[PDB]
Amino acid sequence: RTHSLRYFRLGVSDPIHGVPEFISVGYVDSHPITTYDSVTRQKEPRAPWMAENLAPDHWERYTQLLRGWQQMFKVELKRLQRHYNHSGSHTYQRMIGCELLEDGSTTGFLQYAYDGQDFLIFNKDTLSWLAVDNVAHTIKQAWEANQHELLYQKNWLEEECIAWLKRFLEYGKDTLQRTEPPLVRVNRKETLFCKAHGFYPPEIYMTWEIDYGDILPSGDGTYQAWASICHVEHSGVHMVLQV
Amino acid sequence: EVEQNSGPLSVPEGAIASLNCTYSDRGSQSFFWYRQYSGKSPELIMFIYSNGDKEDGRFTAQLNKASQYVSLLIRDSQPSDSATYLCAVRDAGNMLTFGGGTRLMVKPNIQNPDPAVYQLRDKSVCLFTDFDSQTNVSQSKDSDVYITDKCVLDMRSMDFKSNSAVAWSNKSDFACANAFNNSIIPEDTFFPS
Amino acid sequence: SAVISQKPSRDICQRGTSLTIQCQVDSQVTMMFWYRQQPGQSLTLIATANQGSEATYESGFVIDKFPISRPNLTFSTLTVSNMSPEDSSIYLCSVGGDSLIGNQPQHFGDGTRLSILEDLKNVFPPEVAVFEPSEAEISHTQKATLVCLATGFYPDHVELSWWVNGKEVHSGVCTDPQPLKEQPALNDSRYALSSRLRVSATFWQNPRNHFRCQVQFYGLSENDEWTQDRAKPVTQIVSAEAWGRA
Amino acid sequence: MIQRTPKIQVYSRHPAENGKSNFLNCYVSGFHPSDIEVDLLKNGERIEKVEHSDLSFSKDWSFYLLYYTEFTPTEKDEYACRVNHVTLSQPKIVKWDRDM
Ligand SMILES: *[C@@H](C)/C=N/c1c(NC[C@H](O)[C@H](O)[C@H](O)CO)[nH]c(=O)[nH]c1=O
Ligand SMILES: [Br-]
Ligand SMILES: [Cl-]
Ligand SMILES: [Cl-]
Ligand code: NA
Repeated sequence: RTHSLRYFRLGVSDPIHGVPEFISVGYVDSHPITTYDSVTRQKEPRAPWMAENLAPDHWERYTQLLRGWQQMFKVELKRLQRHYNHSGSHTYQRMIGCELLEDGSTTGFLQYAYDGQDFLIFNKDTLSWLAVDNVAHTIKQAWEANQHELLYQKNWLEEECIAWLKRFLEYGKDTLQRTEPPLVRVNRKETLFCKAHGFYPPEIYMTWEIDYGDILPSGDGTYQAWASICHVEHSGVHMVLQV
Repeated sequence: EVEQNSGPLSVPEGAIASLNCTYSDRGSQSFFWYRQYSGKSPELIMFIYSNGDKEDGRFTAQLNKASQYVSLLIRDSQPSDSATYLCAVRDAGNMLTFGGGTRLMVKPNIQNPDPAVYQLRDKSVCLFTDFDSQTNVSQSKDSDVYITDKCVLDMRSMDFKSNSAVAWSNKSDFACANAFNNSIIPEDTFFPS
Repeated sequence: SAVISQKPSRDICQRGTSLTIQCQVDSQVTMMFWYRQQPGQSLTLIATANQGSEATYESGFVIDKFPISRPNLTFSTLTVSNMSPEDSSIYLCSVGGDSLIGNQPQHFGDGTRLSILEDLKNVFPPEVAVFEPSEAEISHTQKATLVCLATGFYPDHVELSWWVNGKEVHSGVCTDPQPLKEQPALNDSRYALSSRLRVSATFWQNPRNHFRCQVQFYGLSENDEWTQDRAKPVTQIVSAEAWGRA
Repeated sequence: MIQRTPKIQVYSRHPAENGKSNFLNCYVSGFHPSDIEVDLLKNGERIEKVEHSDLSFSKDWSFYLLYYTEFTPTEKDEYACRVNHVTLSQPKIVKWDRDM
């Protein structure tokens, strides 16, 4: 099993009524753990095990950083909209994070997107940015001309993210590392149906043109899926069900 | 957390000067070295993120995150490097914690010393110069006589350097022969007429 | 990378008044900090400038003493309210964090040197005198060393420079790093400062060479009132010149 | 400027049996931009006690949401999910195909 920590940022320029101008949500694996937006202007816990293990100085410090991060996202979104010569509402998104593999190896990723398409993609193993056009190339040169920015990001991806990931995994060990077996059943619908539900983690392999169903959230922390046309693997446990 | 540096440090010219710094927070990530001359602001000279050495010109930054000490090596140090060097450490919250600083004094190399006390006119001023960096100037015993500290002037065109100290007074009994009598000057100091 | 401009460079103020100093950055950077530092002493963090809200103050510094306002990421002010001589220091503006060119390390401005006096009636410009080199030194070393004395100035807002033939020189010059109290027993004692210029004997033996010691003094300004029975000790340049001889 | 139409999937938390309390889920995913409104319908009428999750984020820069409500299934009642998005000229209604 691989575990991952990542944070998003969502910036909407000139938002319609109701939509926040800035949103930042953090996840461990499939679980929201932190949240922040331009309306509350506060970093708040999104899982109970986060609020029990993080002292108030944690939320106070990263709220201050997030207030700065919100301001720069407004600034960076303005720079894009004056390089593309764009008017109206536009989107700017960010995703940084890391993964901790089963064998102990780690991966690190950071990328930005403008209006829903890949804009800038970082390579921490070469200290370079993969730009998607000339506007992104301009920003790529500004960042690559700053060694501190390159070393700073590489450090967070390889060192601090993995440290936070392990710290969060201990905080929510009861929830993130649990295993619930799927409840598998077969149905003979007509117009054959190996339906399973109530399992966690959502990584599940089902087999027998074979039609598959999405792994959807049930709403109580478990997931559900099906396979149409039975073998089911989940957390290294294989189940067989006959006709 | 806390950052701990030393106080006053003296290093011979041309030799390697080593400023060491320790910190308490194990979760700290980045480590910065600042240089600050007496009347100026701190100036960042380099930084280091990962274990090992990092060279930039004559500077070398060493980080040992396991033992939690950061060092700055100034190879072939010269009197230009005489300043206060600040150790700064950044934590997870990207907050920077500063040390008390270590003042570095790089004593110049006086190849051919010639200690002497001269008198100059437009009061009147005595000049004790051309002494080697091992001799120290001590503040005068009397308040009517004023004595400065040793000063290193560099004639860069001539590749020459000389230590010097100035003593002046408004007292009538003051003379250059008795100006620096509270400091241990060389025996062979030249006291001309 | 980010250029930090502090205003004013220096100021001499009376006890019981307030002074607002500010910090302007040429670019937008997330984090901004205010420090104070005595010359030759340690760098002390006063507070963290928060954009659009009150500052986060360190232990000992309270908001009513040092109000800090930050309307945007490039501008912030620090006010020293009800000034006392104990508040005399060099106040530094720092900036670091994310920007349009990436995460920058913390950099410092040139600071504001603040000197709060009990009264402004004891501000004095320096007396500058130059002393021609010793004839014995010229024979013994084939070198000539001039010495300049700046005496009797208060406070110690001075910059001493040497000018030969009209150009400022820096080689062969050594000035005392900090001034000297002419009587350390006094609190508001006047200062002295010495500097020397060493030059080849042939250069000094040229009667066409002109040597000048310049002491830039920073005193009262035009807005400061002056009611004393003497010349107003304003910011002025005091110099002492000397010519070569054979 | 990218636009992606939402993917609507209506389902139940548990295998639905008439007379047993359950949760009706509507999972809207894979759309762009984020501005979207979702309503749950019991025989055409908008249910008001309909909680949801906060707007979530995917790796491909699309967004997804989960709308749910407490309900009991019967043989006569029909439930459906109604979504409006910039990619839709009219709100799209997806009925709940009971697992039967
Ligand atoms: C509190 C734990 C919230 N953190 C948070 C982060 N943390 C990531 C990292 O500090 C930052 O992204 C650096 O700039 C990476 O180069 N990131 C984020 O976007 N939102 C958060 O709420
Ligand atoms: Br580094
Ligand atoms: Cl701004
Ligand atoms: Cl930041
Ligand atoms: Na000449």
